[PDB]
Amino acid sequence: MLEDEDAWMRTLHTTASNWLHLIPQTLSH
Amino acid sequence: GTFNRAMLRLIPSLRTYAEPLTAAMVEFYTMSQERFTQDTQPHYIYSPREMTRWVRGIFEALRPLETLPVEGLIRIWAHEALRLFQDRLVEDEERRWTDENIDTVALKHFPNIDREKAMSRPILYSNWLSKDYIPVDQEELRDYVKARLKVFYEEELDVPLVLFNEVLDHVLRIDRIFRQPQGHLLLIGVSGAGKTTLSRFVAWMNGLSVYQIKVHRKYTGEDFDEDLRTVLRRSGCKNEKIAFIMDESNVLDSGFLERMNTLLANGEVPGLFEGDEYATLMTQCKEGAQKEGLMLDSHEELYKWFTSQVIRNLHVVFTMNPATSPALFNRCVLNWFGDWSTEALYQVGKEFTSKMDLEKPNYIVPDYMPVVYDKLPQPPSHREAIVNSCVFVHQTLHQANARLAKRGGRTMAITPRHYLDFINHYANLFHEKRSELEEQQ
Amino acid sequence: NQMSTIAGDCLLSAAFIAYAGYFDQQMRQNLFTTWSHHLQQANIQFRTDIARTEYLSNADERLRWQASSLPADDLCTENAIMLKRFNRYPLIIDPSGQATEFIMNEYKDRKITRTSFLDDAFRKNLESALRFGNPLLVQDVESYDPVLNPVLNREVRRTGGRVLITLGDQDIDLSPSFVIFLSTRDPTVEFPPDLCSRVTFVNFTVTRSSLQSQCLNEVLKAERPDVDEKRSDLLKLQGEFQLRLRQLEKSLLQALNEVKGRILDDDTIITTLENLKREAAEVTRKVEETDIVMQEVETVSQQYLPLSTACSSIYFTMESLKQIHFLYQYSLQFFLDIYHNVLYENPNLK
Amino acid sequence: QDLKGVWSELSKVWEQIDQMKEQPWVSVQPRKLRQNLDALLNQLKSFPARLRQYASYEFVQRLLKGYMKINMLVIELKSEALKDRHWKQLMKRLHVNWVVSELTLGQIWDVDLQKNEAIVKDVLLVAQGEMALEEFLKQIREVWNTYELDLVNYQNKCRLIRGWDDLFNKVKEHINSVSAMKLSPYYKVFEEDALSWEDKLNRIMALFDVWIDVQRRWVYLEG
Ligand SMILES: Nc1ncnc2c1ncn2[C@@H]1O[C@H](COP(=O)(O)OP(=O)(O)NP(=O)(O)O)[C@@H](O)[C@H]1O
Ligand SMILES: [Mg+2]
Repeated sequence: MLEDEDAWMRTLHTTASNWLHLIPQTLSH
Repeated sequence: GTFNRAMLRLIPSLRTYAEPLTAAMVEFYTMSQERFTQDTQPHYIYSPREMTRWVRGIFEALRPLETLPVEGLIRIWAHEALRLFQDRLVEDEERRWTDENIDTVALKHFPNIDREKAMSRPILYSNWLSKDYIPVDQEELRDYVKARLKVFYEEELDVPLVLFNEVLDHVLRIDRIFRQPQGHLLLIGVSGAGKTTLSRFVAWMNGLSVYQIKVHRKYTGEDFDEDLRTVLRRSGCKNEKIAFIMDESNVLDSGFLERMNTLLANGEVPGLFEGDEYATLMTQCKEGAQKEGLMLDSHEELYKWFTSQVIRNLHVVFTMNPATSPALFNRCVLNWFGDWSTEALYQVGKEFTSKMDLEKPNYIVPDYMPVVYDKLPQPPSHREAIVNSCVFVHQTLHQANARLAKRGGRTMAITPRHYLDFINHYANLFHEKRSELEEQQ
Repeated sequence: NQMSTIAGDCLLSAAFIAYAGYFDQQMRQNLFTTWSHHLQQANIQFRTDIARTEYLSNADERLRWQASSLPADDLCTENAIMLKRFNRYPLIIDPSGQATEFIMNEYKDRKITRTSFLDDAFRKNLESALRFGNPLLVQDVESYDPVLNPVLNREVRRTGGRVLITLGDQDIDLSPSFVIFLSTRDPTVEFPPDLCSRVTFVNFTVTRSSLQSQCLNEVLKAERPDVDEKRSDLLKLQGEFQLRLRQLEKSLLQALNEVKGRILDDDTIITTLENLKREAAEVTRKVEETDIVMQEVETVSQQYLPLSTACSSIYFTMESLKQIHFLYQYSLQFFLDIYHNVLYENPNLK
Repeated sequence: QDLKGVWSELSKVWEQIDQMKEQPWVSVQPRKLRQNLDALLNQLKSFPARLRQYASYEFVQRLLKGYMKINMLVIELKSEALKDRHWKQLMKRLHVNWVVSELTLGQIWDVDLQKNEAIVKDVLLVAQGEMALEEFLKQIREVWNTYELDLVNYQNKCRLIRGWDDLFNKVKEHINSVSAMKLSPYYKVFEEDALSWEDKLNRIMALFDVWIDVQRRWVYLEG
């Protein structure tokens, strides 16, 4: 990021969407 | 309904409209409370205090008048509804919804009524140009307030002011507040909009004495209590109208605000005057009552008269930007200062660039001119094109900040003060360059 | 013709002064290009090549700034212009402190006092500045004290014959010769819209584009001195050449005032006229060849553009290296020393 | 005819203007002056259009309009900052032989205030800065003439001095402010006075700089 500031937003959005997909939504007690 | 019957006991011709009017009031109030909630905007609070303010506004507008038709009562009902509900609204669609539903409620509860007389698009009330608080047209209000701004240029501040539609509407709102019983105002809006300027202008225009708190390094609550003692002594005992203006420079301390709320609600601060202070307050209250013509002797009745005088004399004007307790929001009448619209920017540009030459007789009007002010005269002149370009420059700063925020960068707010700075810079630079070239020639 | 052009020129220049100043160099250029495109679309006459630095300043003031500690960069010259023609008290956002030292040097003759918001004696000094009329430079504005709101907004009350401003609990007599310069060394700082309305921002932060332009200018100065001289001639043609031409015109008029016998004592006074004519021809030639030289300097600049982008990327990698380890603190001057070593004292270039 | 009538009305308006001008400068109230000028303007506008086309009427109307315009300079001139010295500066630079006691609004009106805006504004800025200095010196004199040392009984033996922090803060603030005055662009007339105060302030500081010390030691030593 700091090395080259301008692409990062779209990549972070895709990565976080994938992480939300993998991580289960809820954990039962 | 009990309150409306008591209010309409003044006019025997409107007694049969006591029951319907109340219903209309209630319905509209309920509607707004369902439509606008504190989740959208923190100041969207509604309570029976707004309904009491509605009844008080109609009562103050109906008290001096000998008789009214039903259309006049519905018109003042709509005026108070606009001043209490539409004023606080931030977005335009909410204001449009409120304006249409005022008509809807009025027609539903008041059938067989000439809505043209009971509802014109610029519902307007002021007693500046008459003796009573009667309806008045837009043009003469604009002329009168322009003349008073010309006066206000000499006395007090000398910086010029532009009277566009939003400014004049806010002036009328602040005047209405200054003529209400315990009418306290909260001007909430963007920085640089003109909240302090218009509050002080209306306070001077109505003769109110502007008093402002001067907080300092470790401001003591005892100092605030002393300031309140002075303000209430002048308002109640001396029968002096005071515009108690407060800004976020000192509003940020909620410890003083929560003590201010007592005066905002009841019109008195119990425990403020005690011991010797209470004795001097009673003495001066007795003197003032005798001067006005009341021989009230008991201390309780003197305190009641002092509270009534503070109710009818002291008005608090809070000024803030979009923390604050909802009780403070509900104690004050809410007014919203939005960022200046395209019409406001165009009017400010035309007024502030009027001394400039900005006139090319051989200006060829371009086909498909880029227009930002919709009501700009077609075909435009050179000066009109220049002011259009100025408005476009302000709008481009807004769009640039929006794009930078979308990309994720740090952005700063473009207030109307930036536009005033840009127009002042344009005037200075134009005059300087013209003078340089003229001396060269 | 300049009568025909001044309206648009001044509109653009005033917009640049009032609105730009927080944005980086490319963002200011984008705003200026948008405004120029709008003015062209509306047939509002303005010069196609507005040199903002030369339109809003003269050679004397620029030389005086260079005598002070103002770096000779386009961003710094524009920022100094904003610091000169300001209606609202400026907020300087330099990360290095060159701009603060420039401000101190400029107002040294006016007895400018440097204070900080963190200083406990700040308010007192401010009162003195308000009362005795002295320039004041207040640093560390990220901890801005709202008590300065009436001062920045110029809210004055003219009671009696004394002009007051409410500072704290005390009403200070505002003096006509008062000016305050807010300053900060933090580039990544957010200010409330209130302060944004009361001050004008003047950003000295070095970004990718600012350093890229600096490096391109230094490459042109080092390796293509002729193209650098021609570009400087383009910048000087926006009024400096005409300024010296009219100064020689004034000198010729003064010499022509004293004409009694000595006009034909040698009858060779025409030399001075010839001199002016010669320089006139010269500047006329520079007017006639302007487009060709613009094309030439743009092609030469495109030749060295990749090196400038490389320098900017290298420096910002160096700056970001501090995240890997705490010892990796490399200043901009360190990169500039590297870059001047590569340019001038490079034995490979011999 | 019409010309004779407009001459008569012009004479009446000139008499009203002269009555306005004869008002002495001491009693000139700028607000009432503006109100009466507006009344005269309304009187001028009440004339028929045929009489309004006359050149003399237009001249008098624009003269009254200029008087209304310089009315703002009238409020600014009728101030307490202007003193006598700044009036002497206007006296010198306007090259008019006025008498302050005999000064009337007519003499100032005859002088072109609109043409001399730069001179008047410069003199008024000087007056504002110097009045700021003068009122700060007034604050110093007031505070240091009404300021009393706070004394508290100490074990029924002596009345020691309490409030050292407040006194030292006041002294340091005033010393710093007088030093800043010494750097003011308007520090010409208030030089000597400031110097004297500086001396006094220093002495005060110096005295208490030892006094507290002695007190502290004495307290400790008696303990
Ligand atoms: N209608 C107007 N026409 C021209 N100038 C105006 C107008 N309204 C406000 N201003 C100018 O606005 C400037 C400062 O804004 P101000 O009236 O202090 O707004 P505010 O809402 O009090 N700002 P803040 O206290 O920061 O939220 C002054 O210099 C006024 O002259
Ligand atoms: Mg304000």
